[PDB]
Amino acid sequence: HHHFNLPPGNYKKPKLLYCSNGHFLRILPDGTVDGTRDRSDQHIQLQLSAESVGEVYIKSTETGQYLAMDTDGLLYGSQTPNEECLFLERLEENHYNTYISKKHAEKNWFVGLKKNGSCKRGPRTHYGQKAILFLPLPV
Repeated sequence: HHHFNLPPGNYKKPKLLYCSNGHFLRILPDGTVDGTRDRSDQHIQLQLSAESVGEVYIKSTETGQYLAMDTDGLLYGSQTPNEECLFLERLEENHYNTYISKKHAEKNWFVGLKKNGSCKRGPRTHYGQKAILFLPLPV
């Protein structure tokens, strides 16, 4: 139920995902997900991998945990790449990357960070917010 405009999606090298709200997506050891402004944080280095075209897994290079979103729309870190770890990576405003929960794609639940660094819950996100806009940057 979504467009198919895709960004370059270069997954060879690890990278950072910088949210337009000012934070780099971070996956913590305890399985917690949030955002930080510190570009030196060792938990913001991510390794993207593709499943079918346009689908990706987002994994912590440091902890090996996979980004995921539960039945309640909350982001967490998973040790295994289950159905909740698959995201549809799409271009937005012709320049940014957005990630929609494949599992909950019909509900438009995106990966999103608030200006205060906390994660947004799936239902609280939607097209048009800066919280869902990410820029893939070099580590």
